[PDB]
Amino acid sequence: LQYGPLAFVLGERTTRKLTETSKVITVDGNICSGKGRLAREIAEKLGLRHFPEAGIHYADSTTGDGKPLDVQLSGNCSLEKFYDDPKSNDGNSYRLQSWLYASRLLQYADALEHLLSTGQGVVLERSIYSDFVFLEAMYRQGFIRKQCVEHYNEVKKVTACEYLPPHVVVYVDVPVPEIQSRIQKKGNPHEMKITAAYLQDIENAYKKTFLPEMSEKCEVLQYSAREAEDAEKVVEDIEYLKCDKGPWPDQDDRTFHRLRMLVQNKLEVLNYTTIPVYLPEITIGAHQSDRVFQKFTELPGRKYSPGYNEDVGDKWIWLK
Amino acid sequence: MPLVYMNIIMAFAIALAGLLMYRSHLMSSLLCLEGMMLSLFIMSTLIILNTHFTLANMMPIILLVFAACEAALGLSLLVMVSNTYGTDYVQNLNLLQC
Amino acid sequence: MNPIIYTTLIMTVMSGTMLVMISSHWLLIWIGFEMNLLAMIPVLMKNFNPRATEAATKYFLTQATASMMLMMAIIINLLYSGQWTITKMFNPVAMTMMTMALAMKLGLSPFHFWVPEVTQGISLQAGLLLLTWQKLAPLSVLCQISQSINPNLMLTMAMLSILIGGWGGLNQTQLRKIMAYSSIAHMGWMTAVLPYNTTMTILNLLIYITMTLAMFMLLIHSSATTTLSLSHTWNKMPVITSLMMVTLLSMGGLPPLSGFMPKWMIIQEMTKNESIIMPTLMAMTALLNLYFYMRLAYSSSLTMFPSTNNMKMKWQFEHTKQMKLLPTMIVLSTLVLPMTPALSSLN
Amino acid sequence: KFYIREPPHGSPDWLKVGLTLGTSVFLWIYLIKQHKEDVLEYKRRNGLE
Amino acid sequence: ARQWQPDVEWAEQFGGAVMYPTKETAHWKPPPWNDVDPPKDTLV
Amino acid sequence: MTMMSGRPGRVPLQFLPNEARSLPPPKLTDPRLVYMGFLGYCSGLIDNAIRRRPVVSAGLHRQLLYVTSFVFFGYYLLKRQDYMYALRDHDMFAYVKSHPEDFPEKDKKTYGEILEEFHPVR
Amino acid sequence: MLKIIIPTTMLLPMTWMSKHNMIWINATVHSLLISLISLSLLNQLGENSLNFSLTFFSDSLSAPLLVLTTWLLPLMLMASQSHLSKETTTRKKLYITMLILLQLFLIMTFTATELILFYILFEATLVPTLIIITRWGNQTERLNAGLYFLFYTLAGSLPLLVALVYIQNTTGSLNFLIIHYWSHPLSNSWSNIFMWLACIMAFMVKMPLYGLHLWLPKAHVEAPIAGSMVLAAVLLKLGGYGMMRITTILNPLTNYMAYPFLMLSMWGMIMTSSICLRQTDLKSLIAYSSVSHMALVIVAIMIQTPWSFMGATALMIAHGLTSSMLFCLANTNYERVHSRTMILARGLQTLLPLMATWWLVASLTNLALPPSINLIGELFIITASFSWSNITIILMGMNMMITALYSLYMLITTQRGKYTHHINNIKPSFTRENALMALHILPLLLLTLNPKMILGPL
Amino acid sequence: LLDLIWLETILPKTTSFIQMKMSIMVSNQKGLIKLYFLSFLITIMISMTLFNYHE
Amino acid sequence: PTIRLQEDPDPEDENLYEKNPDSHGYDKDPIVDLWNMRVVFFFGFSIVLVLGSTFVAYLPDYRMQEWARREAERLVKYREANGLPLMESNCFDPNKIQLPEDED
Ligand SMILES: CCCCCCCCCCCCCCCCCC(=O)OC[C@H](COP(=O)([O-])OCC(O)COP(=O)([O-])OC[C@@H](COC(=O)CCCCCCCCCCCCCCCCC)OC(=O)CCCCCCCCCCCCCCCCC)OC(=O)CCCCCCCCCCCCCCCCC
Ligand SMILES: CCCCCCCCCCCCCCCCC[C@@H](O)O[C@H](CO[C@H](O)CCCCCCCCCCCCCCC)COP(=O)(O)OCC[N+](C)(C)C
Ligand SMILES: CCCCCCCCCCCCCCCCC[C@@H](O)O[C@H](CO[C@H](O)CCCCCCCCCCCCCCC)COP(=O)(O)OCC[N+](C)(C)C
Ligand SMILES: CCCCCCCCCCCCCCCCC[C@@H](O)O[C@H](CO[C@H](O)CCCCCCCCCCCCCCC)COP(=O)(O)OCC[N+](C)(C)C
Ligand SMILES: Nc1ncnc2c1ncn2[C@@H]1O[C@H](COP(=O)(O)OP(=O)(O)O)[C@@H](O)[C@H]1O
Repeated sequence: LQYGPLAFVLGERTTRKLTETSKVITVDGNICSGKGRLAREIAEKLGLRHFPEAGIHYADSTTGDGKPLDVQLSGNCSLEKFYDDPKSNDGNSYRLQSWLYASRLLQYADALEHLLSTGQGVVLERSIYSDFVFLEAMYRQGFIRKQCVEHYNEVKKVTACEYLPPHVVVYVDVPVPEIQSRIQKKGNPHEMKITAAYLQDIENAYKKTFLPEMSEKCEVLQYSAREAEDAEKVVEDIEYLKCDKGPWPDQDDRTFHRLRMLVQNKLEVLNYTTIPVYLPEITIGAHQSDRVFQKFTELPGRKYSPGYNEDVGDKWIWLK
Repeated sequence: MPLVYMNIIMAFAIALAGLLMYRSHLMSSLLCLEGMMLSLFIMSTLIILNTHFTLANMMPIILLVFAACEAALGLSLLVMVSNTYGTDYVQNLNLLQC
Repeated sequence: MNPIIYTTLIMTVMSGTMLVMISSHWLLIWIGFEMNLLAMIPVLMKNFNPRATEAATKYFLTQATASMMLMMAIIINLLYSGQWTITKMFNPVAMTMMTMALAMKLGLSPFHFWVPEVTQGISLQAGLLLLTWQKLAPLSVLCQISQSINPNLMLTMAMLSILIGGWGGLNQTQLRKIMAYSSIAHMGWMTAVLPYNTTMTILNLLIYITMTLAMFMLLIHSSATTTLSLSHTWNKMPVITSLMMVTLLSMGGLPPLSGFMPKWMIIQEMTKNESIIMPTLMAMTALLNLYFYMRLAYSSSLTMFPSTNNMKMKWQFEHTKQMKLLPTMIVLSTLVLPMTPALSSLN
Repeated sequence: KFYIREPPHGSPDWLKVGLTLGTSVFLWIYLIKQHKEDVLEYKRRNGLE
Repeated sequence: ARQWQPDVEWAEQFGGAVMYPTKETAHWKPPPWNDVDPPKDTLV
Repeated sequence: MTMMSGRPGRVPLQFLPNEARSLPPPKLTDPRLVYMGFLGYCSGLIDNAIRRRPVVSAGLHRQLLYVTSFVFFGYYLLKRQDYMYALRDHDMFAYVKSHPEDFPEKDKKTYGEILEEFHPVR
Repeated sequence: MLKIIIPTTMLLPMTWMSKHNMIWINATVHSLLISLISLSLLNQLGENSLNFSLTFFSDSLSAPLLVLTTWLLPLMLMASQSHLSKETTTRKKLYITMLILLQLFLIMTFTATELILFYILFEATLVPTLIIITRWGNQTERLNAGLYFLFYTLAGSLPLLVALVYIQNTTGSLNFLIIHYWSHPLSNSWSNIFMWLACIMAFMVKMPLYGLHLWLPKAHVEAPIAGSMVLAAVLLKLGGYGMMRITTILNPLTNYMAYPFLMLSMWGMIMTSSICLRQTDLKSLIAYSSVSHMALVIVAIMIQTPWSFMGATALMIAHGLTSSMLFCLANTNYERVHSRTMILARGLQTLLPLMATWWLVASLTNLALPPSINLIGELFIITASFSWSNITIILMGMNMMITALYSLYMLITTQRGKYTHHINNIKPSFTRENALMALHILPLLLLTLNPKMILGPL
Repeated sequence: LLDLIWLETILPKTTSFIQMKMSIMVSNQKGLIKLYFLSFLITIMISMTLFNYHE
Repeated sequence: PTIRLQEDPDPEDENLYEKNPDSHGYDKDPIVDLWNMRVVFFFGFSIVLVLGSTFVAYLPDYRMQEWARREAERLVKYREANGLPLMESNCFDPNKIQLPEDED
C-alpha cells in the first residue's frame, strides 16, 4: 500500500525504524579532491547507502530506464562549454547551476525518502546546503549576473527550508596548488582551463560560509588530504559523535509523517524550481518549449504512464 | 414591553456597536462579544421566566456553554496573533486585501 | 496535524451542518452553526503561517458577529410569539435581523469583504471546503424561512452581490480571489430566485458546487495559485488546461454547457412572476464574470506562454495522488444540459 | 526496462479487476430484474394483462 | 512565417498583485511564492 | 417558495413512494438512459486522459463500471422525475375539477363572427 | 432528419480514429457524401413545410442554408490543410472536431421547430468559432478579435432570451407553427416597443447592422481561412434567418419600428461601400463588402414583402458563396507572400493566369453581373424598396455604382500593372487551390440555371 | 472619424472604461477589518430603517 | 546576454515542388497527395456536382405548378362558358360572415 494518512493511522511509525545509525552523512570538498572515495569508504564501513554526486542526468537515472537522455531534452546545459566559455552570452552558466541545484534537491529527497522508509543511513557527496559555493564562485568571477543570484536565493529559500540538514558534515581540505597539480595530472582538456581564482573562490565560500553556518546545526569533521585516505580512522571518529544538538532530536512521529509525505511525490519536491521569474538565461520561448516537449513525448517509454507503454513491452494494458 | 426589556435590548445594541467599531485592541472587541452574549442570556432568561416556560429554563445555560467555546476560540486566535507581532493590534491583520 | 484529529474536525464540521439541516428547533440550528464554526476554525489553520492566522481571525470575527445577530433575532421572535419551531417568523424586525445575519454568514454583498481575504489566506483544500460545504446550512435555513422573506432586501443584496462579484473579479491575478468573487456572484444568483422558487435555488447550488469542485480539483492537480504559474501548465500537461478551459466556459454560462442551465431556469422563473428588469440586469452583469473567465482561458489554454528550463525535469515524473471524482465532476460540469427536466426530482 | 518496480506490473491486479467486473455484472442483473418487476407491477395495477 | 505567441513582455502584464494598477496599488506586492511571510524580529 | 414539500401524505426521505409503482417504468432503451451511459463513457475517457493512459484502450473494466453506474443511477432518476410530473398533472387536474368557478368554458365563436383589425403592409 | 445529423456525429469518431496521414482524405470524402445526402431536402412543397418530427422541420428557407453549410465543410477542410501541415496530429484532429461541431450546431439550428432550442443552438455556435479564432489565428490581435466577437453577440442575445421566455408565459408555446397560426397583433405601448427591440437586436447585431458591425472586420480578418469562410458564408445568415422567423409576431409594430434600422442600413451601406475604396488590407475590404450586402438584406427583411423576402434569400445564398470564394482567393496570395497589404504583390496576372481568371469571375459575381443570383437578389430587393418608396432608388443606385468600383479596384490592384521586382517566391498554383476555386464558382452558375431553389418560401 | 473613432468610442470603449473604473473602485480595499466592519454597521442601520421600518 | 529569452529561429517556408515537381499541393507524401487529389476530384465533381445537378433538375413537381395551371385552365373555361366573372373580389362567401349589428 502507498504510504499516506491511512498507513500512519494504523501501525506505521518512522521513529521506531531509527536504530542509532540513521545519520545522514555528507562529504563536501573542493574540485578534484578525493571526497567521493572517502564517501564510498564511509558507506561501505557503516553499511549505509551511497549516493554518487548528482550530475546533469541524475533525474534520468531514476525514471524510465536509468539511461541518460539527450542533452536537449534533459539539462539543456553543458559543463564542458562552461569550462570552455564561462562568459558565454547564451546563459549556459546559470542554466547549468540552476539545473544542478534542482538535481541536488531531487537527490536529497530520494535519500531522505529511503532513510525514512527503511531506517538505513545514507552518504551524499554534496547537497542543497553546499551547492551555493559554486554559485558564489560564479558571481565573483563575473560568470553570472546579480539577478541570477537573486533568483537562486529565492528558489533556495522556498525549497531548502522544508528538509532536515545532515547529521554529520565531513569536509576534505586540499590546498589550491595541490588541486591544480591533481587537475593537470588528470588529463581532461576542459578542466585545465580552470583558473586558480575560481578554486580559491570555492574554497573561500566553503571555509567562510558553509562550515561556520553548518557547525551551528551539528559538529563538523574536517580532515586534511593526508588523513582522508585512512578511512577506518574517519569512520571511528564518526562513531563517537554526540549528536544531540540539532533539529534531528526535535523530531516526533507527526513531523516525520509530514516529511515522509513531502519526500515522495517528487512533483511537490520540484514545485518551486519553475517559478515564473523570467530571467533570459532560463526562460524558454513558447515555440521551442512546444517543439522540445513534443520531442520528449516521442521517446520510446515516455508517452504514457510507466506501466502503459506497449512499445517497450507492456502487456495486459486493457486490464490495468 | 416593559422598560427592562428595552434596557436589555439597548444593552445588546450598544455591545454590537462596540464590536463593529474597532479601536486598536482585539481584546476589547472580544469583550464586546462577551457582552452581547451576556445580554442575550439576560433577555432570554427574562422572557422564559415571565411566561413560565418550564422546559425552556435549560436553554440559557446551553447558551452560556457555547459562549465559553466562542470565548476560548477568540482567545486562542489572539495568542497566535500576538506571537506574530508582539501586539494584539488589528492594524497588523492587513496582509490580505480585497 | 494528526490525520485522526483532522478527520474528527472534518466530521464535526459536517455534523454541525447536518444538525442545521435536520433540526426543528431554533436553538438546535444555532448550536449547529456554533459547532460548525468551532470545528472549521482549525481546518483553515492547518498549514500554519501568518496569512492563514489572519484569515482564520477574520473569519471567526465575521461568523461570531453573524451568530450573535442570529440568536438575537431568534429571541425577539420568541418574545413576540412563544415559538421555537423554524416557521414563518412572526416578527418583521426579527426577520430583518435574521436575513442580515444569514447574508453575513453567506458572504452576500455588502457583507462580502471577508470572502476574498479568507480565500486568499488559506490553502486550496480549505478554500474548496469554504466555498462548497459552508454554503449549505445558511441556504437551507433561508429556504425554510423563504415565505416570510422581504423580497426588496434580498433582491437588493442579490443584485449587489452579482455586480460586486463581477467588478471585483475583473481586477484579480490571484486564482483564489477570482474564485471568491465568482462565489459571491453565484450566491447572488442563488438568492435572487429564493423568494420565488427554492427548487431553483437548490439546482443553482448543486450546479455551482459541481463546477467549483471541478475547478478547485484542477487547480490542486496543477499546483497553481497565480495566473502566471497556471500559464506554465500547458508545457507539463495540456489535457488539464483543455479541461480547465471547457470548465471555465461552462462557469461563464455559455450554451450548450451545463452552467447555462441554472441562469436560464432562474430567468424563466422570474418571468413567471412579473420581474422582467431584474433578470435582464443579472444576465448583462454576469457578462463580467464571463469576461474574466475568458481572460484566464486566454492565459492558460488558448495561447502558449513562455516556460522555464527546469520544467524539463518535471517531464520525467508523474502525479502521485489521484483524485477519483475529478472526471465525473468535469463531465457533470460540462455535459449535463440535455438532462435539464430531471430538476423536477429536486422538489 | 524500468529502473524501478513500477508496482503495477505486466499482469493486471486480478483482485481489483474481478471486483470491478463483478460489480458491473451485479448492477446490470439487478437493473434487469428491477425493470421486469416494475413492468409486472404496473401491468397488474393498471390491469393491462 | 509562424503564429504569434506571448513573450516575456506580454506575460509580465499578469505578474503583478493586481490588474489595472493605480498610484495607490502600484506598491502592493504579490504574495510570496509559498504563503509564508518572512518572520518579523518583534523581540519581546 | 416550495410547491410540493408540504403536500399531504409525503414521506420525508422516501425518494420513491409506493404510488409511483402505478406508472409505466422507463424503457431500457430510453434515449435519456442512453445519454446517461454516454456521460459515463465520457467520464471513463477523461479518467484515462488525466491519468496519462491510452484513452480508448486502457481500462475496459473501469469504463464498463463507469457506464454501468451512470445507467443505474439514471434509471431511478428518470423514474422519480416522471413520478413528480405525474403528481403535478394529477394535482392540477383535481384543482381544476374542484373549482369550476375559476375555470369557465366560455362560448365558442367562429372566425366568421370575430372582427379582427386588418393592418395593410405597404 | 436524423439521416443528416447522425452522419456528422459519426464524422467525429471517424476523425478521431483515423490514421495520422488519412484525416483530411476521410473527412473530405465523408463531408462530400453528407452534402450529397442533404441535397434531397430541396424537394419542398408549395403550401407547408416538411415536418419531420416534433423537434425538427425543413422549410423552403432553411433547406438551401443547410445545403450551403454541408457544402462549405469540405471546402473549409481543403482550404485548411495547407497552413496546418506543421501541426501535430492531435491538434489537427481538434481543429477538424471544431469544424464538425460547428456544422452540427448550424444544421440543428436551421431546423429547430421551437424558438428556445433555436436560441440554444444559435448560441452554441459561438464556442467553436471563438476557439478556432483565438487558437489558430496568426497575429496577436486575434485575442481582441475574439472578445469583440463574443460580447457583441451576447449583449444582443441575452435580452432576446428573456423576451422568449416571457412570450412562452403569455401564449403558452414557442413552437413556430403554433406561433404562426395563433398570431395576434402587437399594440402600440412602451412594453411592446421594448419587446420588439429585445426580439430584434440580437439578429441585428448578427447581420451585422451598420453601427453594430465593428466586431466583424476584426473577427473576419484575424481568423484563419476556414474561420473566415464559415463566418462570412453561414454565420452572418443566422441573423437574417432569425429575423424572418421572428417577424411573424411583431406586426403591426414593425410598420414604424423599422425606420431607424432602415435609415441605418441604407446610409451605412453607402458608407461601407465607400470605406472599401480606401482600404490597405485585402481581407478588410472583403469584410466591409459583406457588411454592405448584409445591409441590403436587412432592408429587404424590414420592408416585409414577398419580393423582398425572395430577394433576401437569394442574396444570402449568393453572398455566402461569393464572399467565401473571395476570402480563399486572398488567402492564396497571403500564403505566398505572408502579408495582407494589397499593394505589396501586384501584376499577378502575368505570373498566375488561371488564378487571375478566378479573381475576375469572383469580382464579377461580387458586383452582381446579370444573370447571376447575386443580381437577382439585389434587383428583387431594389424593386421592393422602390415600391416602398420611390426615393430609395437614389441610395440603392449609388450603392450599385460604388460596389463595382471597389470590386474592380481590387482586381486592378492585384492582377494588373507590373509585378513587384523583389518578390521572387511566387510558385505556380496548386491543383488544390484551383479545385477550391472551381468548387466555389460552379455551383453559383448552376444555381443561376434554376433560381427557384434559392428563392425561399414566398 | 466614424468607424475607427466614434463608433469605437460610444459602445465598446465606453463600456470597457466604465467596467475598469468600477473594478478599480470595488477591488481596492486595504484589508483592514475596522473599515468594513464600520461599513457593516452602516449597512445594518440602513437596512433597519429603509427596508424594516416599512412593512 | 543582451537577449530576452531562448527561442527557436523562425524557419523558412517549405516548397512542395522541391521534393515533388508534380505535387498537387495536398500532402508532402506523394502517394497520399495523389489519392487526396483523386478523391477530391471524384467525390466533388463526378458525384456531388454532376449527379446532384441531375437529381435536382428532375425533382418531381411537389410545388404543384402544373396542377395549379391545369386547375386555373378548368376554372377559366367554366367561367368563360357560363359568362361569370373570371375572378371575384371576395374569396370568402358573405353568407358565412356575420358583420357587427350596429356601425353607428
Ligand atoms: C453534440 C453532439 C454530441 C457531442 C458530444 C460532446 C463532445 C464529445 C464528447 C466529449 C468527451 C469525449 C472525450 C473525452 C476524453 C478526451 C480527452 C483527450 O485528451 O483526448 C485525447 C484522445 C487521444 O489520446 P491518445 O489516443 O491516447 O494519444 C494521443 C496523445 O494522448 C496526445 O495527447 P496530448 O495530451 O499530448 O495532446 C495535447 C492536447 C490534448 O488536449 C485534448 O485532447 C482536448 C480534450 C478535452 C476534452 C473535452 C473537455 C470535456 C468535454 C466537454 C466538451 C463540450 C462540448 C460542447 C461544445 C463546446 C466545446 C468546448 O491538448 C492540445 O493540443 C491543446 C489544444 C488547444 C485547443 C483547446 C480546445 C479544447 C476543447 C475542445 C473540446 C471539444 C469536444 C471534444 C473533442 C474531442 C477530444 C478527443 O482522444 C481520443 O482518441 C478519444 C476520442 C475518441 C474516442 C471515442 C470513439 C468511440 C469508439 C469509436 C466507434 C464509435 C461508436 C459509434 C456507434 C456505432 C457503431 C459503429
Ligand atoms: C451538475 C450536475 C448535478 C449533479 C448533482 C449530484 C448527482 C449525484 C448525487 C446522487 C444523489 C443521491 C440521492 C439518492 C439517495 C436517496 C435520497 C432520497 O431519500 O432523498 C430524497 C430527495 O431526492 C433528491 O433531492 C433527488 C436527487 C437527484 C438530483 C438530480 C437533479 C439535478 C438537476 C438536473 C440536471 C441533470 C442531472 C444528471 C445526473 C447525472 C428525499 O426527498 P426530501 O427529503 O423530501 O427532500 C428534502 C429537501 N426538500 C423537502 C426541501 C425538497
Ligand atoms: C449604433 C446603432 C445601434 C442600433 C440602433 C437601434 C435603434 C433604436 C431606436 C428606437 C426607435 C424608436 C423607439 C420608440 C418609438 C418612438 C420613440 C419616440 O421618440 O417617439 C415619440 C415618443 O414621444 C417622446 O419622444 C417620448 C420619448 C422620449 C424619451 C426617449 C429617449 C430618446 C433620446 C435619445 C437617446 C439615445 C437612445 C439610443 C442609445 C444608443 C412618439 O410619441 P408617442 O405617441 O407619445 O410615443 C409612442 C408610444 N406610446 C404610444 C406608447 C405613447
Ligand atoms: C472549361 C470549359 C468551359 C466552357 C465549355 C463548356 C461546354 C458546354 C457545357 C456548358 C452547358 C451550357 C448550359 C446551358 C443549359 C442547358 C441545361 C438546362 O437546360 O438544364 C436546366 C437544369 O439545371 C438544373 O436544374 C440546375 C442545377 C442545380 C444546381 C445544384 C448544384 C449541386 C449542389 C452543389 C453544392 C450546393 C452549393 C450551393 C448551396 C445553395 C434546366 O432546368 P429545367 O428548366 O427545370 O428543365 C425542365 C425539364 N425537366 C424539369 C424535366 C428537367
Ligand atoms: N555545482 C557545480 N557547479 C559547477 N560544476 C560542478 C558542480 N558540481 C560539480 N561540478 C563539476 O564536477 C567536476 C568533478 O566533480 P568533483 O566531485 O569535484 O570531482 P570527483 O569526481 O573526483 O569527485 C568538476 O569539474 C566540477 O567542476
